[PDB]
Amino acid sequence: NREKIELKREKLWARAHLMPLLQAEQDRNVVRRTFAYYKREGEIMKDVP
Amino acid sequence: MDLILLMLVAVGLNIIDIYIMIEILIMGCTVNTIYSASLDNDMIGLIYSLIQIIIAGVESAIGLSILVNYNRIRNSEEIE
Amino acid sequence: SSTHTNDSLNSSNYVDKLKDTHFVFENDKLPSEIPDVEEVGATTAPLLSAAYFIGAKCQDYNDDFMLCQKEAKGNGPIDCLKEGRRVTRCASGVLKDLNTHCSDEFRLHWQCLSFSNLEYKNCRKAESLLNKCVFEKMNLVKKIPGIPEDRQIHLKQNPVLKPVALHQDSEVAFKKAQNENSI
Amino acid sequence: FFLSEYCSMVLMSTLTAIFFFGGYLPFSNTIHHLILNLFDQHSIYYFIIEGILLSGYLAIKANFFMFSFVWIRAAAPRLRYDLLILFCWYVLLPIVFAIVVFAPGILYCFDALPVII
Amino acid sequence: APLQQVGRHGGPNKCFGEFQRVVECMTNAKHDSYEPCNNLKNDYLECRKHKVERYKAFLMQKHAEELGKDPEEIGAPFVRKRRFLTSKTLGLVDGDDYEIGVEKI
Amino acid sequence: MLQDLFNNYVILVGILGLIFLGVNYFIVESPRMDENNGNISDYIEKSGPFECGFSSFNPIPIAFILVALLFLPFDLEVSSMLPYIVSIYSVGIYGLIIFILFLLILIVGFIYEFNTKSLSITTILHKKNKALVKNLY
Amino acid sequence: MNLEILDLSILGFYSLISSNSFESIAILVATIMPVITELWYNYSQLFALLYTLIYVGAVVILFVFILSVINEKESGLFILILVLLLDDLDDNESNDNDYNNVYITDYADWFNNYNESDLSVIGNLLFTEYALLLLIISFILLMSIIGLILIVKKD
Amino acid sequence: AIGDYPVYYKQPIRWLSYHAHTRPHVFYAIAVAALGPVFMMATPLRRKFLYDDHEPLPANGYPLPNRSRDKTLTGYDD
Amino acid sequence: MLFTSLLLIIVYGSLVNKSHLLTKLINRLGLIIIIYTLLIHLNINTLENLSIGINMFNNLLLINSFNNTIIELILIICILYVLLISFNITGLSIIDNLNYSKRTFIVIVLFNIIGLTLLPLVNDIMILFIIIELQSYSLYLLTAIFNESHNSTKSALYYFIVGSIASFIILDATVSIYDDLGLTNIQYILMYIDKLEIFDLLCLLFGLFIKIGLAPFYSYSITIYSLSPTIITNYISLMPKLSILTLIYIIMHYINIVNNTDLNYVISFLILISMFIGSFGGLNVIRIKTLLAYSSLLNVSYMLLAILSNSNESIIAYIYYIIQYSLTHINIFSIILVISIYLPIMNNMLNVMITKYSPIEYINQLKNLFINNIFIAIALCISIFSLIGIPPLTGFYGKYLVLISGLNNGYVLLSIVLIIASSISTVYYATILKVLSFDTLSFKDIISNNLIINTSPENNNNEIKPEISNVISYVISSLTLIILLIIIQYENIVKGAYLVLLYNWV
Amino acid sequence: MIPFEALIPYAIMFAGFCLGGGVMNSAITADITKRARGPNQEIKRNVGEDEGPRNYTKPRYNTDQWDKYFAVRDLRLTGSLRGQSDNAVAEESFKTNSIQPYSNTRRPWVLRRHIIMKNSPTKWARKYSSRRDEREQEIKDDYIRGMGE
Amino acid sequence: NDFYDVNDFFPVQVDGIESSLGKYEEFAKDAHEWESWNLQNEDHPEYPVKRTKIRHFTLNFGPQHPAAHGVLRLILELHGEEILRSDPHVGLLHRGTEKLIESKTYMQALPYFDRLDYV
Ligand SMILES: CCCCCCCCCCCCCCCCCC(=O)OC[C@H](COP(=O)(O)OCCN)OC(=O)CCCCCCCCCCCCCCCCC
Repeated sequence: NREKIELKREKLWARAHLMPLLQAEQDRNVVRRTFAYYKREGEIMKDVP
Repeated sequence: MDLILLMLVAVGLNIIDIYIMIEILIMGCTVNTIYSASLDNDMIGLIYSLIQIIIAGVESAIGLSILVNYNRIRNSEEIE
Repeated sequence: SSTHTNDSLNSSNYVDKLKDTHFVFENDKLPSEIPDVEEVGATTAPLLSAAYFIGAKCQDYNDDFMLCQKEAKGNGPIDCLKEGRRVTRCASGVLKDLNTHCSDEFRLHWQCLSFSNLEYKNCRKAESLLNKCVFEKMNLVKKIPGIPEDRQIHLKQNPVLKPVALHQDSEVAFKKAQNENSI
Repeated sequence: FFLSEYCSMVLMSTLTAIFFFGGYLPFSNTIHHLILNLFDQHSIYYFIIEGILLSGYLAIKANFFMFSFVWIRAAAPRLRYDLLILFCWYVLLPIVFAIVVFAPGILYCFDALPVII
Repeated sequence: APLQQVGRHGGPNKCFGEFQRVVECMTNAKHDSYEPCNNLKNDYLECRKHKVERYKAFLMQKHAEELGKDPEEIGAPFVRKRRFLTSKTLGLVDGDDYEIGVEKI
Repeated sequence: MLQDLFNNYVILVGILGLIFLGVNYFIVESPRMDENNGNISDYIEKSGPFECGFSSFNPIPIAFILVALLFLPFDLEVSSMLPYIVSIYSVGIYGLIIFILFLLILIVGFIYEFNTKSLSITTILHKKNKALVKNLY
Repeated sequence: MNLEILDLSILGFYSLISSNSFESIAILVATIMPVITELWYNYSQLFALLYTLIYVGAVVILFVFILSVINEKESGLFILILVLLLDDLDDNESNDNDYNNVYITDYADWFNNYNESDLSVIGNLLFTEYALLLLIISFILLMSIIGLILIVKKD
Repeated sequence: AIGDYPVYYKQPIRWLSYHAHTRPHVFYAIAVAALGPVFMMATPLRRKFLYDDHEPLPANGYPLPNRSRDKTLTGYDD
Repeated sequence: MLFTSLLLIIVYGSLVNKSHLLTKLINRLGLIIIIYTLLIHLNINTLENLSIGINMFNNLLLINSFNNTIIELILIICILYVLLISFNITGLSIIDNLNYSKRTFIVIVLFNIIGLTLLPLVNDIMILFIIIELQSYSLYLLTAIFNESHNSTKSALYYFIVGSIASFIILDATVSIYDDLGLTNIQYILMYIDKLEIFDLLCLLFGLFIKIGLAPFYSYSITIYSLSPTIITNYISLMPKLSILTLIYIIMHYINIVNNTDLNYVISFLILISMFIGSFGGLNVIRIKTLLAYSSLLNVSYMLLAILSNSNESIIAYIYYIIQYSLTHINIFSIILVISIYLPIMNNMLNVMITKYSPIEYINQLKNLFINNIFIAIALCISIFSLIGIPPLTGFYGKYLVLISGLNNGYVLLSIVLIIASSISTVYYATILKVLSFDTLSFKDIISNNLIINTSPENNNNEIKPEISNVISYVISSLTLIILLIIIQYENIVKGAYLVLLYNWV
Repeated sequence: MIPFEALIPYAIMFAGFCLGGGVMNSAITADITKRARGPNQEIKRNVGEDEGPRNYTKPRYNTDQWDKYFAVRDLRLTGSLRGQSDNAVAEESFKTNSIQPYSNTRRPWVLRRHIIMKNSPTKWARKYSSRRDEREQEIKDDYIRGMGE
Repeated sequence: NDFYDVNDFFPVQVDGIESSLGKYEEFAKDAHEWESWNLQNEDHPEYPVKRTKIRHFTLNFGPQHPAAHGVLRLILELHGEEILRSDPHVGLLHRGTEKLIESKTYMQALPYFDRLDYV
């Protein structure tokens, strides 16, 4: 159980190093889908002044 | 439809059938809480649901104990 | 944790039927005002194998990328788009290096992870070779912050928890290095 | 109904193997290692042998308890029901609650509280 | 003060930030009334149910109906069966349309 | 974690239930084939109870009732130990002390029902003995 | 074909016609099973299993336990189907049409590197944050043990 | 008193012996259960004589450096 | 102090041998525990400091000067009730030994006081449901503590079912509130007091209205009170209203922030209907406990008008009324537990079956109490005269203060009906006084030796033999003079209620 | 004197466990590996001549929420939930195939169709009273009433 | 009798039942509907309850039982589980050996005895 604690710590730091990389692509996807939503809404409601 | 109180037709004619309707009624409350908690990703709602399930169990045990002693009270000659 | 969510793939297609889930695509790419970046193409196992070398090489940018998220005060995705590309480029730099310096040492390790449930405890023999190679050719080291150097888990000579089944390519490659290197 | 009683016997014998005798883990790691070194991990023949071995270890452990289901039946007279309900409440339950307050104490004393790695 | 809106991993969930900004405004000392915090209250309710945003989706559905805009060309492509998230659909270079494996990971 | 393999198993077991019932209904020989004396319905002699041969026609002990009734409070005690199992590390000493307190209060109930001997069946109706006492005059 | 509707229609049919207490206890089991199964899929697998462990395993078999103790003694097809059909027509529990016709998603994020089950968080809060709620519950359980014995025990 | 039931506040030692002979199902369940909290109390003894407690886990999200953003950070630019 | 001593009483009672003297002595241990609780409570809790309101136990429990008033009152009334079970109410072994036949009686009562005292303090919907069950479960057990009795068990079964439906309504309102807001703490809900369906708090009130016996739900309370033993009815018909009415007042305090009129009309519909049934109902009744059940409903109707109005004068009206009504209720039931010694004994027609659970059951069993004991008859007369509202007793100031709060908030219709309903109810309070005294002069010189009190043994024939025990007599006299002579210190008491605050401040 | 006739059933029960385990270990491993070879069926079946030894992938257990995000991320890269790839640069199709699932948030069927579970003081007001819905509809209306400013 | 069957407190004399609007006999013809006007308490020990004489649970531990190592019909009358009365019905193996011995000489009567106790 003391070995699992260190095996747990090794894995959490491994995940912490990958977090900025995997979140940088997740922030881009959220931005990309957010711009596509507002592009579609402007397209549909362009005739409304 | 239920505004004419249809659920009264769906409850049997024994005291034990009332006890079950109370459980099925409360079961709806817990299912409503689990529904909201999961959508909100809120564990506080899941703490509430866990309490409701545990409290709804204690209510059943007391009610059955009263019903059990109610039953033996009639069958209490025991003069054999 | 296998909890159902509204944000990714669920356990079974019966969850999808109840939720009436639509898996929606968005063809629209990013606008040209945001300069493009080359996304990392590595899968799960290679990233977990090179995670501590991305941490050693991109430490400044990862900290700065996160510090932008802390100080953006809720507008993190939009106000850290430029700082989020340095991290993507830095991490692509490391995976490109491992492919051009330690291709076989790297592949051996993450084939072990794909063979042993993606657990670091099961792949120490392959991992030790990869760390030794990376140090001499890129100077990167694996360090677990918060503990003394003498008490890091991956340097434990006699671990309590060991793999049940051996990786043949790891055991064969290990003993070869016991001749090539342990002169 | 008869099949159900024997599915439970097989199951509860397997569960005792899982909880106390390591499940599918080998009796000897060396014998497990030596046997598997005779097969190449790049061919599907390796994985059949490992699956046969790993289920074999469980089967031998499980068989010992399916044996003990029968063995105790041939050696112990049937226990009276009134003395049977009082056994689990007045003897087993206090012990089982005594341990459930004992194991967390020993683990905490030596800073060995478990975590899912 | 007690924690409300705790995520399934022990941290703040999606809508905790909005609720916290409400508490800061209501318990603030520089406010004479609760008027300035009225917008923050709407955002917390909005974050949870999206009622105003779902309403906006209803008009954009209804406005396209009265103009004749084709749903397939204004909407976004979607797939209902997870087994048919094929590499042809995902856009991979030499991807087949054969179904993908969603049996066991 | 995918569970489409699990779903097929549950579906197959559901199909296996219909097969067990009907395989008897399609393999047994026709009642005419064996003896023709009747179906299970009309043959009320065959469709009846077993009373070892002789035809005949629940005031259970209160101790049995208290065994079942007290099962429910002691079950909710056990099921509410579940959250502590998967969080024993992250609650630390604080959650461990609370857990022990959560168990002490329930144990005071165990003491109470151990002293009253509530589960004992007892024998109040019978097993009486007396002293023969002469009453000389 | 959301077959969960057909399970309750059968259930709603037998609730209107049940006579003895055998069928009344059957309505209980026939209601938890749709509740458990509709929780296993969709919303919460953890509380589907907690319900089976706590309701079926603990409070349901107590009903049949006392039914054998209590006793076992002792309409028209047009009206039932008419009532069930009338009950079937209007099944919208809420009248926010957009909330019931418009779908939503969530965005995942990688900020949570310490991923653990819900039962880990619930224990984390129940044994720390709301330790009063946990302690009162053991107090309510304690009163029941005393409460059961005083009600039922004869002498 | 060859067989009398002991009084706890006058004969503490014999009172436990009566219960360790006639009620083994109570005496040793209490004895086992008390060995848990007893072992918890001896935790400070282990700290000073055997080994310190481990370092706590990094289970609070990404470790954010406690400083201001770097200003000269370059490289990997568009 | 309450909880810790309860465990000691639970364990100790299960050890010692079943006997009446030990059961009565353990009942005197609880009387100490309740007394000790009051001394510790009053020591730390002060009106001057609890004025702001203080959060406790992670904001689950919130305590202020309004709640703190009732906790001390609840503890006081629980002392006067335990005096009955802990000492002799008559001294005749046949009648009294019922109070000592149960060892868990005092334990269940101590369970309820923990339930009663925590209910006004709740500040979370999660703990609201838990605490309301702790109080609700304790009442069902106390109703069925005499498990041999057929009527008692039949009442607990009726009580459990109605309360279970009542608790489900309470649980469902909280779930609906959580569905809209996702918050459990009551203070956090107050931030969205304008953004939530205010009628879901009314659905919460409909559950609490069942538990206090308010019409149209009044039917079960009248049945329950007229079947339980008089010692049991003395507790279950007063205590739940002490802690629930305090909770209802607080919930209405938060509700009137948005001042929704539709909410007030429905509650006025229930208050108006209850006064009608509470007044016209008791006109045709023979059982005294059924009479005091209709009397209880009418007073709860008055106390809701003070709750519904909910102003600065409503705190004074409620705080004063809830105190005087408790003492009046204790005084009346204590007398009914005593005057059973004057019942005649047969040596016939109408075959009236009396049991040891309700020896005094009919109003005409109070006949000629002016003859058998004049001093205690006036005490019952003064108590009934307070319920009528004859000044300058305590009862007048309750109605006078309630009327001020009611009319100051425009409840003209309800104020007039309560004054009509009060006069209609005076008919059946006057019947109790008619039975007490009106046939005095015909029965003045009668040869009475068949009373129950005449089966008491003669001790010495030289020493004086008092007819009534010491403690019960001192309680009856004290509460009769407090009811009668409130005019002396009324000004100080009312000025002592101006200070009880519920977030008034400034 | 060991009876072999007595141990015959055990050797058959031992084969029962081995039969089930041997199939599961090999079939699931082979399927996972094959689908992790490429994005089409003409790649999965055939083995190239210039391809090296095959590295099987064992089935994965004890996962968490990151493995559900990693699985979809691997799907968008290789066409498999457990694909293998270590290219430092992803395909240009990676930036236009993110799968975001949209699902409804309606109450369970049992909560709104059961003959008994649907009856409640507040569930009728949600179903038959317009008080709540008219109040909320004001906020939706005032969204489009404020676009003029 | 055969089919059905029917104090610890002072016999209390209650006379003159009256309510606020009148006396009992003035409303006694309507009091059958008012259940709070029932003068008959259901807890009085003299309350007449015509309860049927349900026989005790009588199990037939009949011959077809492994315990009955012959032909036994054991009739058990029990309260709950504790046995009140038991009525063994022997004779299911009565073959009249005593009647048959009288018609046979002493040498022929001997085999009749090996068949009394089989073991
Ligand atoms: C794997 C399948 C297991 C179930 C097999 C039985 C299926 C038959 C349909 C019953 C179950 C439907 C669920 C609704 C309960 C209805 C119970 C009822 O009303 O009685 C059914 C049964 C037969 O009697 P019946 O002729 O239908 O009615 C008039 C009899 N006087 O009256 C009886 O009590 C006879 C014995 C039946 C005991 C069944 C116990 C209750 C069911 C629990 C198991 C299934 C759980 C529910 C799953 C489906 C939920 C929709």
